[PDB]
Amino acid sequence: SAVSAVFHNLACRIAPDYALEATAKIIATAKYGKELLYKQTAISRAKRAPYPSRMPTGSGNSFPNLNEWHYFP
Amino acid sequence: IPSFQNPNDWVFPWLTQDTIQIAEFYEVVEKKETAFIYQDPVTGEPVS
Repeated sequence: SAVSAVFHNLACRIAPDYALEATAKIIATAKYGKELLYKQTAISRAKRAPYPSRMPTGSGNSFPNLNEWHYFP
Repeated sequence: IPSFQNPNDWVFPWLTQDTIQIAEFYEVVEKKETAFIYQDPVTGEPVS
């Protein structure tokens, strides 16, 4: 699936060497293609960072056996 | 230098040098008794 992205981005970069510039379809597919390759990565990197230095340990919690959640959990 | 198992927290927002523990247990036995009647020679009154 990574094939369908790359050869558009590659054909754009070697184009000024040949005194050419890529057409509208090549630059559009190049950007949309590389975005779909990064699509799975940006989903997996999503999730909130651990709780701050000051966070309650709660009393709705049942037997946490700890006071303070610092960067402990 | 006895212990129980520590009743106290193990989180320890402070730590005292010695807090060593001993448990006083209470068990029940009825035992009871009977008789043992005496007199009082001081100013009368028998059947004490």
